[PDB]
Amino acid sequence: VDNKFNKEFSVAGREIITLPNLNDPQKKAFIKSLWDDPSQSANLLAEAKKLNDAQAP
Amino acid sequence: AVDNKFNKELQNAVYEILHLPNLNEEQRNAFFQSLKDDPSQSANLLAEAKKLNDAQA
Repeated sequence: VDNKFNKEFSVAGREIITLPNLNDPQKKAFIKSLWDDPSQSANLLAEAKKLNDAQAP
Repeated sequence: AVDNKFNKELQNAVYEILHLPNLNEEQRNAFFQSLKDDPSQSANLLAEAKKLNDAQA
């Protein structure tokens, strides 16, 4: 089966880099994790959003 | 037998390609699929992506 996780990578990664309160190394860490195991896209995006929401001004 | 992982070059290319504001989703997916199949071509693919981003601004 082709899980189409290449497309899942693109959609989730674009969302991660538009989170305004994540710093540069945080975003890059998330992207690296997403690239390596796109099966975890939902877990990673949720962790990134919670962290972004928690780092709000 | 050198093992070229391209860890840095690939992550740089992916991260820049995700920020290019004028690419469409289909274009991003095509670049990421090509990067995953041939990681040695990260520079050529990133340069093509930047050319499209500019031509679509």
